[PDB]
Amino acid sequence: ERPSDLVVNRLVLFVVKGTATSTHNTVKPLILLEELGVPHDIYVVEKVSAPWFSEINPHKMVPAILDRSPDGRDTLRAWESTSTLMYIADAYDKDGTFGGRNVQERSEINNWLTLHTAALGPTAKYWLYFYKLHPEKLPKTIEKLRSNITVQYDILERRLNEPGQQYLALKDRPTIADIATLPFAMKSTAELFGLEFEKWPKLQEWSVRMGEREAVKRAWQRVAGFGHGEKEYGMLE
Amino acid sequence: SERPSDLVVNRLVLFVVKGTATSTHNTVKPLILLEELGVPHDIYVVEKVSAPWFSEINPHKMVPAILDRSPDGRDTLRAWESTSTLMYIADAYDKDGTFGGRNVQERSEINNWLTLHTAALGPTAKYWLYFYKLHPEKLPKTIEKLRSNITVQYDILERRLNEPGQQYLALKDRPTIADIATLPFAMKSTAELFGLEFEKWPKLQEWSVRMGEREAVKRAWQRVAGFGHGEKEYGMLEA
Ligand SMILES: N[C@@H](CCC(=O)N[C@@H](CS)C(=O)NCC(=O)O)C(=O)O
Ligand SMILES: N[C@@H](CCC(=O)N[C@@H](CS)C(=O)NCC(=O)O)C(=O)O
Repeated sequence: ERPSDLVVNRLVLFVVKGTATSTHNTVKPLILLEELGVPHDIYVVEKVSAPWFSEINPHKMVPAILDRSPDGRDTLRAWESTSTLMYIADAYDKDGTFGGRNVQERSEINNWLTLHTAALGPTAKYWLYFYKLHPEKLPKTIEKLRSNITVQYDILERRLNEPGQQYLALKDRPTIADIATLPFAMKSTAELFGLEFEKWPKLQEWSVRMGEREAVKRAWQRVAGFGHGEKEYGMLE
Repeated sequence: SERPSDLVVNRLVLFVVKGTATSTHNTVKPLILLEELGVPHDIYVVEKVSAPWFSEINPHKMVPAILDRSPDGRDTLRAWESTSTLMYIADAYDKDGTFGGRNVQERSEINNWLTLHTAALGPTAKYWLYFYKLHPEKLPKTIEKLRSNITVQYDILERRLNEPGQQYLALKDRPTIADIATLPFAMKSTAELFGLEFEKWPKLQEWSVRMGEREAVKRAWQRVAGFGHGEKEYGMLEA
């Protein structure tokens, strides 16, 4: 049984209470919702271990999405941050502004999106797990994961040093590849990993360029505040 | 840094390495979809993924990678990361959405189960193999935790395949690029390598056999094992 306040009249983005370490994945779909101006609700999950939530996301994490299918026949779900970006782009990015307009654009977008999904994303998550959450400290494992993060920054830096390559996938504009990468490739996160972000200057310039976008600013503000307003958990007003 | 003499792009070129039990579980993924769709393609066996010319194709310096002609045939494009090679082949060659998804509903579940593999089981399996075989020092506590995380991913797949009529991971009716991406890390041989009893996940085992019975999957496994063991060891294989 779902909570009484969980209804799907539009896209519902599932998040947790905003903290330094709880927002770096949930901010990704929120950035794209803000960029495209998609109507949406915010549901603050008290416990991702709740049986009702595992029916939405079997991996028992945020972000997750419930939405009405375009024909209204089904309730659709998206879970895994990369999948939430793919879903929003499919349903709402009509012109492929962030999803890609043609096979050539999508070939590069999917390369840099998947690189984050498979390499930096999971490496960063395992680094955080062993550094903070694992009952035993395994410094040899932590150091190897930190080393792997620097290799991923090296790859992103190489790409952004190519002539006229202002963004990761396309030269001209940011895509879901850029949105997926940003939260794990910015000064604050680099400092958490114990890295000097200035040692990747084109990657830092790129992170500031993305950070100056109004949709990205709004997304970061809102994800920090969720659960700290008038309502702590459930459907926000 | 100059491309080898025998590297030309007159059609889709799939970059692989010499076939072994632990060198084919990512390269087999695009090869399965190519065989399912009957896409014309060449095979290029890379001797050293560390070679500068190869890093210009895949900056992550791994297989699989693809070079192909653009739709209009005037330009060359690239796909790298196994999940990206599946998304590209589906975009360029699966116009009926048989494996890529025909509508927003289908693609929502395809992308959920494809991304779950790309983010969770795939990278966890890769880290497991790295610490087990490749890392200069054995870290058994790390290896054990990664092995435990694999069993959690198996539990999720088992739950999905226990749902009424859910014959495949994403769609009830047919396999998709989600199923193709998952199969190589969710079959008896790979489970045995991880030191797991695959029988503990009966619906997952039944699914792996159902996928394995497909003629395109049989052709992919037989071919990927042989790359680099034929009359030509490295470079562009003769079709
Ligand atoms: N692979 C997932 C990871 C998401 C993730 O790590 N979410 C955290 C943010 S706090 C979570 O749900 N953790 C809550 C918990 O398990 O306590 C993605 O990229 O979406
Ligand atoms: N995340 C990548 C991983 C691919 C991967 O692990 N590739 C290995 C398989 S052998 C590789 O290229 N190794 C080169 C070598 O050492 O021969 C994907 O899913 O495509």
